[PDB]
Amino acid sequence: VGVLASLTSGQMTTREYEEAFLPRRLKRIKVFNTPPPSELPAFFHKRLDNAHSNPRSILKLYRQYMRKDDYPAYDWLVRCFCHLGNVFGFNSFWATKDKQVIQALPSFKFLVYDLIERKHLIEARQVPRLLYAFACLEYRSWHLLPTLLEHVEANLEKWRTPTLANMALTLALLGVGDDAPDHNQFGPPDLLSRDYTGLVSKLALEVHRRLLALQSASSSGPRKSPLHDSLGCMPFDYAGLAFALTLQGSYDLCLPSDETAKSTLALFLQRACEPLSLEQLENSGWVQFFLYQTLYCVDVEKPKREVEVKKAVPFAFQKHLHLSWLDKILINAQPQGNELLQLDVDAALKRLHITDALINCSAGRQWDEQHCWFAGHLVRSRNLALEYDYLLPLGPGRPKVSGWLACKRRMLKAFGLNVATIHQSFWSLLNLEQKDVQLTRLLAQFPPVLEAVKDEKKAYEEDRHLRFQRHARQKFETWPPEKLEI
Amino acid sequence: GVGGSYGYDAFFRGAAEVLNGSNIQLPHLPENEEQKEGKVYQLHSVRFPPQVRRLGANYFFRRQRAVPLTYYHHLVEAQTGRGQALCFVASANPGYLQSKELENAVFESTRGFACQLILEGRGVKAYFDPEWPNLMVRLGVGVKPLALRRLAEQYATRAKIFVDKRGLLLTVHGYDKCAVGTLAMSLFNHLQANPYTMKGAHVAMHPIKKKVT
Amino acid sequence: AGHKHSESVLQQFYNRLPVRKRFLKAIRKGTLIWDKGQVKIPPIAMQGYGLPNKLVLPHQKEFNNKLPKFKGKINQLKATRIWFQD
Amino acid sequence: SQSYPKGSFHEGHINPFADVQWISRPFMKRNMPRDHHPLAKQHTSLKAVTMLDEESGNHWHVLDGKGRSVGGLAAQVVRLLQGKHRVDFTPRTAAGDSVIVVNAIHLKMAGHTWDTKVYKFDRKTHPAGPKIITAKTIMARNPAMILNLAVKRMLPPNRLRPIMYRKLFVYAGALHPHWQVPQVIVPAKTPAEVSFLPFSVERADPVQAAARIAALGDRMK
Amino acid sequence: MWHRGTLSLLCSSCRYVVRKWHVPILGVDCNANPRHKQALSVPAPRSRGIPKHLYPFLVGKQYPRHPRWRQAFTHRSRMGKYKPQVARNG
Amino acid sequence: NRNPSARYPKKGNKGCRPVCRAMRKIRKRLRTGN
RNA sequence: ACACAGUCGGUACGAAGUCGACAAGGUAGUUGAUGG
RNA sequence: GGACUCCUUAACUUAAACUGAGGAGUCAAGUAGGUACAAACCGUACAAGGAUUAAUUAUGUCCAAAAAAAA
RNA sequence: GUGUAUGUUCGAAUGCUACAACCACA
RNA sequence: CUAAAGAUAGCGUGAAAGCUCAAAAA
RNA sequence: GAGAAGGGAAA
RNA sequence: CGGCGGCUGUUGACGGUCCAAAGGUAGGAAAAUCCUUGUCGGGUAAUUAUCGUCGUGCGUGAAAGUUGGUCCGACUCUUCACAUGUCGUUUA
RNA sequence: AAAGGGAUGUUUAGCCGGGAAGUUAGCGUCUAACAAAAAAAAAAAAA
RNA sequence: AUAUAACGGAAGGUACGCCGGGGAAGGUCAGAUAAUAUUGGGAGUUCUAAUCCUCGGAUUGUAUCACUCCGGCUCAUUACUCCCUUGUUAUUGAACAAGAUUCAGUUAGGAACGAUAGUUCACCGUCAGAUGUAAUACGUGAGCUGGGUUAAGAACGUCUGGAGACAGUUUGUUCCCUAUCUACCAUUUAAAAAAAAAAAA
RNA sequence: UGGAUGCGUUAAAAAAAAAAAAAAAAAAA
RNA sequence: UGGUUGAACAAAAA
Ligand SMILES: [Zn+2]
Repeated sequence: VGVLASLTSGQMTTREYEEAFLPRRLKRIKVFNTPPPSELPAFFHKRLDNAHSNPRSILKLYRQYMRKDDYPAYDWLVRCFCHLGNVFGFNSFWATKDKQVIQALPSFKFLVYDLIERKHLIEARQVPRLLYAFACLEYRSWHLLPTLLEHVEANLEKWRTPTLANMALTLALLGVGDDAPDHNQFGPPDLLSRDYTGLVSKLALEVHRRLLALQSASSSGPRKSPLHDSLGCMPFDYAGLAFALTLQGSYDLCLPSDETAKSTLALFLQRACEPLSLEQLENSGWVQFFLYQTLYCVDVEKPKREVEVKKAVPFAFQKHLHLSWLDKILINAQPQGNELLQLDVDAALKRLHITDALINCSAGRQWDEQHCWFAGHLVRSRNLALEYDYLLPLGPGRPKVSGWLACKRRMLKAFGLNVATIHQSFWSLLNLEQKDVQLTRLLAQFPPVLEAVKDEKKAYEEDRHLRFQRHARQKFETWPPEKLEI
Repeated sequence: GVGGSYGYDAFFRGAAEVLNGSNIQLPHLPENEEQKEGKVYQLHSVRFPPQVRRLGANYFFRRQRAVPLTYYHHLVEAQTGRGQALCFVASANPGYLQSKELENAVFESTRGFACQLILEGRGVKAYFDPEWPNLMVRLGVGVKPLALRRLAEQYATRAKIFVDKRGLLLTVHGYDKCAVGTLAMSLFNHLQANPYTMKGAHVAMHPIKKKVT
Repeated sequence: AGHKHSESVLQQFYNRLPVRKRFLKAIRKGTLIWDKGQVKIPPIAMQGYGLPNKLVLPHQKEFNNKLPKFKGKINQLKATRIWFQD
Repeated sequence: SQSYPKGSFHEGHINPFADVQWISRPFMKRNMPRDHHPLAKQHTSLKAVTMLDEESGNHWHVLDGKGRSVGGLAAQVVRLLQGKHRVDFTPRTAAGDSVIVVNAIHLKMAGHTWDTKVYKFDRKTHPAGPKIITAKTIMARNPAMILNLAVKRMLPPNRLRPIMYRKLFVYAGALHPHWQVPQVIVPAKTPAEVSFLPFSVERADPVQAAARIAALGDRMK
Repeated sequence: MWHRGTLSLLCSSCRYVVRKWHVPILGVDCNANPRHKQALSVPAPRSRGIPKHLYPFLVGKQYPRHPRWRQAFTHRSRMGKYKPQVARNG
Repeated sequence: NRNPSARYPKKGNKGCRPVCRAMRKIRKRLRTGN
């Protein structure tokens, strides 16, 4: 018991007693005076080196640096952004809602503004870090993207092969650099930037060029580990390259140097599967999802090089992935938690009384025993699938979906469903009534094409005619009663 | 009041009675196995029946929880795993996947819930006069029967009461757990056995203790 | 008040409260308390558990806060004994 | 024999460890006010309307009481009734405007006040003391009194209090009956159009769509 | 029911509960022994209480609010009747 | 107990009143009990 | 008079006229500030 | 051969605006302010007299009642 | 689970009236 | 299956029987 | 947010 | 005018011892003395009243008079009777 | 400056206590708590 | 040498009283003590909590004991699940019947008379089968009585030498006020049915 | 040809009831 | 969460 007998018995004084006889607004004595820092960069660099896990702490560091200086060190800003992204980097247990909250926070916007203001200070050695942070936070910044992409295209021959692979995967995830023309320009309509069509394809072709050059200039230098190849790439890098090619639908890609050229996707799959056994595959992780998704999308879209792409992967690997798909792979690979736009549209649908809208509902071909994709909402009586695009637009009023949702769109097309995509950059501008009106107009274009399946709670219908007259008084018909009426 | 003025015990005595426990004669042992290990958490996943889809965003994505509760619906068209409709429910906290609401969602639409009351004694019998819902229960030889059609009317279309051939077992079945429990507990409150004579009803696995004068 | 010419300050404070006479009876008996305009259940002292910090002296607050804390509901409470802190 | 009435804590959870130990309401869950089902979603609230009449000098305020705290609304109403918002305020007259408050049935009191609160009315030389009436009883008989009794005792106790009191009009429902004063609850208007499409649409191939519809048709029905 | 000023778990099957009586009341429920069913309904009357703003003048050593200075201040040079008798060289 | 001496001071009295007992009684109890 | 019955303050003319009076009016000596 | 508050004490039932001591502060013999309301607590650049200027005392800043929450 | 209904007390005392001991299982 | 099991911690019987807990496994 | 223990009633 | 015992052995006829002028006798006696309503008896459904009685307790007490017979008193009390508005309880 | 009876005049105490009292009265004389610029314990020393 | 040791130096009564001056059932305190639970102990076949007795501490509280001019009648007002009546089905050492201990109200209707006695509280008797308790200046005497009790007379016992006296006992002994205000119960034509109210310039 | 009273007779139900004394969009009589 | 609710209960939660 902390009673402090010294105080309670009347031997010592209390701070409150002493201060009750002083002016109310005296200044507390600074017990310890230590010299304040002269250079802020090193101080905040040390603090950031200490902080890696709490986005609250990272943002507090940035806010304090902003309060102290109006032009914090650009390298420190880049490091802070990278740490914030790594907090959400691809293996965490965060929901997408947490990333959306961070994006909405004003401090995050101030950090992005500070980055944009001096974007000319970005060196070539920080572009992969920023692209990784963008992919992790699912925040596609069209202000900064042109400069980063210019750096990437300029340093094409100087990047490391695994860096090329990771950059291609991140760009495909963000939905940039695809093969569709007139869809890879940044800026407002009056001031449009360069067209970045085929950037991921050029990255993949550079990787293919290096791999072919290995055949001519092979070497037996030390490898970082058993899973690393001569170029320093692990199976994850090749699997991610294949996944990005699948996301952009560049199945028929090949290095133009030769007519008899093997598929680049086939090469990537082969070199991803070469150093892996079945026991290792069971624990590889994202590699399983990437490989099975590549095979499944290739089968669904039946491209020209489907046979070669399938022959790339070992049959034992295919069998293991097929039999283990529903155990952990898809559940661990799909986005976790909640999406705010999904919740908003779900509330709108409930208001409109669409009772057959299934959240995160999968669809597939008539003869597939397993489904590899999930729609944000599946209106199943109308053959409709509602998808949600919460990314930033390429410019004011120029939205675009991510590679994930583009591949899902193609898959749903192949399956035979109609696809309606809600773009948040437009949706957020509306209010409740306008949202309801526009959703009603959307549903008007897809009238009920089938009857809706009910999920009714079971009941004893045969008793529907029974009447409970609460407040019906007890009747005393006879004395003595022959029956004790309740 | 509290928050603006100290109590006499907290002021003069420092609330020592809070720590003046003896620590023996406990009704339970303390939890000594925690050890503050800081164990490795994992992403647990369960494949619930597709009827779990009845619980939508209001339950899965709109409730406030410490960690995310991921939900997905796999709707495809002896058991082999692949080729059936089900619901993936995942989280980093296994306690979420043991919620009774998830099982209630399925049971409400598939099979419901049931309870049993057991009657004992001489001249104790439950029957219908002449059919459902004219449930009657007599609790002795000279005892007039109890009319219970009102409870059947109360819980019509969601619960039913079945009687045994011997008129000694009353099974309450239904499709809402709370309603079934309330119906059964009214019936039990109202047919409860007298411990000195033992004539009456008792809830299954909860026998009444016989008393002696 | 009334036929009681002079009463205690605490009794007068209870008499002036603007609540139903039965909630006021609970307050008099100690099963309820009046606090900042509201009638509430009194704070619960749980043997072996730290009290809410508001109830302890400023110098005792740190020691009280270092004690074990109960963050469950009344059903989960395993404390051997409990009573209203006063 | 008689016993205590059923309060709000007889119809929900009780958490003695929380500051808000139980949710309290003016009525039971089944007795709370609601809009008639077919006559709903036809009205919207501007929440506050002001009418200026420079000729007579008698100005009007019309306020929506839906979702507001009794005391929080009463303080603002007292300010308006006194006229302390006016640069020509004078303590010796009812220098404020006239006030109409609607939706008094939907006023809120935080905590356990709905279950605990009582109101006293003095009775001269009465051996049983003042007449005490329950807050729930007042809410059932005349919801306007809940706001009126707070405003009256927030007004100064001088001889001008009855005048400002008389200049106040409170109503339980959404609409007031004053002939020449605008309403705050008004008919709803269609949402304004917009110049952008919030959604994009892509159509499945007709043959595949036909195949899928045919396949689903038998499985469903 | 056992009406108490304090509640305690008497066996492994006792548990704490809230009852919706005339008011909310704390209690103990037990499946095993009916005599273990308790209700915290008759505690001793609550204390008057000590306001928190009186703590500085209640707790700790308290020294006189008005100092004792006059006796030490006394001297003949400040008194008209006695100043003449004061001697600086005698 | 009763008002003329049992009444506590209030903010603005600095813990003293002309005929008050409560403060000195509390201090004595804290010092040497009762 | 609410008042040991006092004390300090205490209403701000006319247009109540009219053959009136920068940018717009759809001509009212009417009007300019305000999209989620 | 005064009163009350404070500090230290003897007597008292570690009681009393109880009784009795040693020192400071107010009242007594000092208004107007705060402390809800008839001395003793807080505060005063304490009241010769007049006036429609000003000040961070105690102490306040939802209303009775003067006093902050742009974009 | 098992020597074991351990010894003494007790008309008895078999883990659970009360005391002693509190050993024992490849 | 492994491993663990108080000359007994809570029930129960006139005495026995019977259930639980401790321990170990999962 | 306080003997907020003058009245109203506020986070 | 005034006064008229104490501590002890055998319930003590009968002794011991101290003191004194004498150690309160006869007769009243729970009294205008003592006292919350002493024991027993009459009166009552029930008797802190009253009468008789015991001499149990406190005691009183002999012309500063003790105990009695009859009659008496605008004296203080107990009991029976009477028609009764004293009363349940009031009305014309 | 004697004795007895009757008249006249005066007084018949302080302190604590309803009061009776009990005790007490010149001089000397035993029983004492206040705090850290009483702790190098804001100040000093050293640097 | 002397008395001042009361050491700055010893008759009493007054209830027949008189004059001048001044006033103790409360307000307050909380020791015993009252309420609530709680701790220890002792009872209850077995059992610390069905129930009973007692001890310590805690909080709350003031029925009883330790600043004026008794009792009864009449009329009452307020508190306390409180004496009878309620909670089918709290607990019970609850078969039933008669009961016990608490907790609980939108507080609903009710609880008769006497002997001795100045009495209150009590004892005894009848009826009934429903001890009630406390406060309101131990409610109420400008509303009543005056039995006790606290003046002048007088007597017994007892104390002194006495006058006289006794928190000993007795008998006798003038109980005022025409209601101004507050309160309450009754009570009250109205715009006019008294008089007057004369402008505009 | 009657009156009052209880020692006579009846009721013990209604309380949003029995009943009342101020119709009130009249904001400077 | 359920008019389920005089001293009685069911569902969910951690
Ligand atoms: Zn138990």
